[PDB]
Amino acid sequence: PVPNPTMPVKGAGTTLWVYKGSGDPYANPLSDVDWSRLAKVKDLTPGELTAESYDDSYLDDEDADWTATGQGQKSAGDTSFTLAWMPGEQGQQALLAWFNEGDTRAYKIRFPNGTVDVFRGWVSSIGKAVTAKEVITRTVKVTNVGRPSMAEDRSTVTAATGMTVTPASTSVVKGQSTTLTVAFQPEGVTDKSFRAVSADKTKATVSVSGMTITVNGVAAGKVNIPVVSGNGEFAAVAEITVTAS
Amino acid sequence: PVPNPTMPVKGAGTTLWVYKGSGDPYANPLSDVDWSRLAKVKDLTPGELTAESYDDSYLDDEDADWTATGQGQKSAGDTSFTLAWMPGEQGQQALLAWFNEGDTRAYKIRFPNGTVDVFRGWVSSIGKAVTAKEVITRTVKVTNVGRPSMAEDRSTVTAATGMTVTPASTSVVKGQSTTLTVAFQPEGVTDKSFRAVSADKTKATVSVSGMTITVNGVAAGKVNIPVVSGNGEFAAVAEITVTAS
Amino acid sequence: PVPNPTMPVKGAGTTLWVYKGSGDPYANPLSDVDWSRLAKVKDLTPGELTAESYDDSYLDDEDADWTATGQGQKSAGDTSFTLAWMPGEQGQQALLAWFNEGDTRAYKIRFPNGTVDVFRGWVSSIGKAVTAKEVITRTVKVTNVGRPSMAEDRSTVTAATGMTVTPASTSVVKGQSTTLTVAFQPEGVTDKSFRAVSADKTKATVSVSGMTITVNGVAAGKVNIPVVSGNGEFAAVAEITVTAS
Amino acid sequence: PVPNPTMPVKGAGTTLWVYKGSGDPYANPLSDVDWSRLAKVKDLTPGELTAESYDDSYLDDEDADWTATGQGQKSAGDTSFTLAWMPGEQGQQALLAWFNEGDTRAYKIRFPNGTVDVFRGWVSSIGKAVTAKEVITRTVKVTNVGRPSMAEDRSTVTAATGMTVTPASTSVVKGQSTTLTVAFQPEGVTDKSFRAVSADKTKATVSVSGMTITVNGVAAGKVNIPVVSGNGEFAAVAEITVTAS
Repeated sequence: PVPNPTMPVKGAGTTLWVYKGSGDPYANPLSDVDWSRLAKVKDLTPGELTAESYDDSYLDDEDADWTATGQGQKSAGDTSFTLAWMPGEQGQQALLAWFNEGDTRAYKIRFPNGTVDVFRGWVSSIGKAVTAKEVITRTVKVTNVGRPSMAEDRSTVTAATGMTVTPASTSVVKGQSTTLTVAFQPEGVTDKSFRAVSADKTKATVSVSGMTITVNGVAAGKVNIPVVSGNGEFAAVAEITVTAS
Repeated sequence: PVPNPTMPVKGAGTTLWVYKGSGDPYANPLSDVDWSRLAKVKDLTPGELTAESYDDSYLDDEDADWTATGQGQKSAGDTSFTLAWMPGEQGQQALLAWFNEGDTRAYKIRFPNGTVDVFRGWVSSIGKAVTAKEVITRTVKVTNVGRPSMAEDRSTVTAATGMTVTPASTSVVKGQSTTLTVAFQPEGVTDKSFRAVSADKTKATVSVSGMTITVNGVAAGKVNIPVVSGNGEFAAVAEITVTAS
Repeated sequence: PVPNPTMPVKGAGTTLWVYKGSGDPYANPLSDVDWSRLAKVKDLTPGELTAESYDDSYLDDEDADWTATGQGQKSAGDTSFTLAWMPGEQGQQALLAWFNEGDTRAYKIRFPNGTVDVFRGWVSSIGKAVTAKEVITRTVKVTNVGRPSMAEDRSTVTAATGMTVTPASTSVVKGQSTTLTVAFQPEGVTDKSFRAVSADKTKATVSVSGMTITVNGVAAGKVNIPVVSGNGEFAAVAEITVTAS
Repeated sequence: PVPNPTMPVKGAGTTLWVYKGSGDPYANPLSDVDWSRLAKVKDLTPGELTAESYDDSYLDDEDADWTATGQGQKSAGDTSFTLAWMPGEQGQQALLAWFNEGDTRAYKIRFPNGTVDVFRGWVSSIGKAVTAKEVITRTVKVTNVGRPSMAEDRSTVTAATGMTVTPASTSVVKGQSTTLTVAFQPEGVTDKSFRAVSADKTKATVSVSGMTITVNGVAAGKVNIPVVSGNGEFAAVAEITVTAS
């Protein structure tokens, strides 16, 4: 359905583009103008950002019982991919020219949830595999240089206005489960962490799964189930009257 | 049944949290206040404690038939985990900011038996795996610094049996304050952290000072004031009916 | 982000300048007016300040078992650096003019912590390295004359107004550590030396690491931990009540 | 935590100090009164004691097949250390002033086993190292003059077991003086240096005369008067409640 960057997503629909223009690729990566697509992608391994360790040990330190280090220089890794070998396609000739020239160019990866990842690098490997029963493939590797523009850099924090639990009042029979739904206003809230707790464990118990609250009526009576947001700025109280079987 | 640290337990329900507070993380790891959860964990490999060898041999030793060594410097290793890639959540944005900054921060692992493990470290790797028929995953590695705080350090501690708020029901006149007292059973509870929150801020407001809760009746009516312990295992709900002047 | 001349700094961002003017170079080394930069520095080794030994021995001294000497004439050393070879730049042309004329000129080394070192000298060596797979480099050596202007010469001492330890009161459980932070008022205090001691070592022990104080509650009870500044003009007393497990 | 000089100790925790007082550095090296620490020591190399050769042969000896010699003049060598470059610290400014002046001053090395070595010398070299990925270091070399004071010279000494201040609690009226007595256990302690300091100067002031402490109640209230030994291994806290006239 509608892409949502706050929910888990499957890889199908991921695309790869290379920048051709003379502007800033980092300014607005969401526009496809001056970008060329590399179609027929079979495998994609994005670059891995790593860092080295720096020693922070001194002789006059009280004790060397445990090691102490800090973050050093950072790297953007290497990005690898595979494509259907089509020498007549313009994008593949452009990639070959990129490899031959040796300059640093910008490439972006587009995900089915509406976000993009932008990297800059130079081509370091070109390969090919030939098999009688399979389609000939082209393997490409790009060494990245500098700090990339990850998708999290384009994410906007949104504050909440209120929290609602539905339904507010419900009766549960012993040995049965009831479903409670908690919602945040508006629909664009970034922080949706919350804790559902039971005042009386014997009278009722609560289990949290996603946005659904399950209540078990172990003992009959009236039990209050408070719900408090993770930030703790809002609160919701749900009253359940457990009915004996 | 009841979580028992003296009998074997299975891994389901292991959670991971990162510290956002300014106090001592090691002081009260059992309280969930000032901690943020990294939801949707797929794989988790804790850091391994390892110590180096130190040679303890001399030329004048009479018995050189066998080797003699001793324990040297101790290390905490690296902790790795995998999450579902959700760039729109605050947790992963905070993780990316933590990696970019390069500082050393504290995190904790909560086990299904009621114990916690606390580490201090810095992020050293960020990765991504993309495939057609599986959820895109984010792989994170953290290098630990210093002395960790394992569960065995907190083995002699007294758990709580219940939490009570007194008085339960009270009426407050507009422009006046009411005092509420929260107590833990038994008197030897070590973790007494709690959070008092208001369902309706306009109807009433709450201020926390020590073990006393102050309620101001800004607007007349019936307002529910839930109280949840810092660990979040108990809950107390106090109902106050504000009376107009 | 933190131009602090009182804390350790890595070397990246260090720059080299040569004076081109008629005014006094030592008077205002913080201004870049009338200074020309030498870009693309690859390696830098500053001058080493040394001294000579003068024999203070006499025939009539009773104690001649041990040698006695004194300080003699002092030298400024030699400064050697390497740049990227670009004969078209004006700075490299001025360097060759400086070598050919044989004049004694002033040069500055600017460090990433906001401090500068100014020297005066004459060029003694000009070299080059040619490699097929490496960029051609220019090697320069300057012999310094006279007393230089070190960064410590421009440092201004600032007195303190008060010392605070935070938090003042804390309770520690046996087998756990507590962090204490000591601060000086104002933020520009030059002398931040302090000794923090324990009145009762069995009841508690203290370890000093940087500005953080670690307290171990070996024995339960009330223990006073006095901290005295290195100058001894201020004093801070921290009381910790150790709680048995 | 094992200060035993009869068995081997690792080198972690060695500290460097410089004398500032006008007394005798060799009289009580254990006390840290009038000494300043040089923190952030990356590497240390103490001076080496060496002796020259003196020819004792003659023409009339019946045996001349083998050479015969004797011990000549003695030298204390050169002590070389490396610190982190922090020009804002008062210690490095004082070190630079020491190098510039040419005076011969005393310095101390303290080992983790509880022993001290005292040398007298003058600075002979000042160096610097600049690297992009490494902290800037300051290299110092000192040439020693005269006879040093090794730890083996102080192999006969009485360690202190405890320090007591009597009386612990006292009330002083404004405009009156109170006498406090400090004692060391046992009666044969060799190092009896101590520092008595006031947390609040306005509330009370302290003067040190011999083993008697005089307290003046300038302002009424409760004031803590910590007392710390010169070595700093013991601490005593005396609380005085000043009563208004």
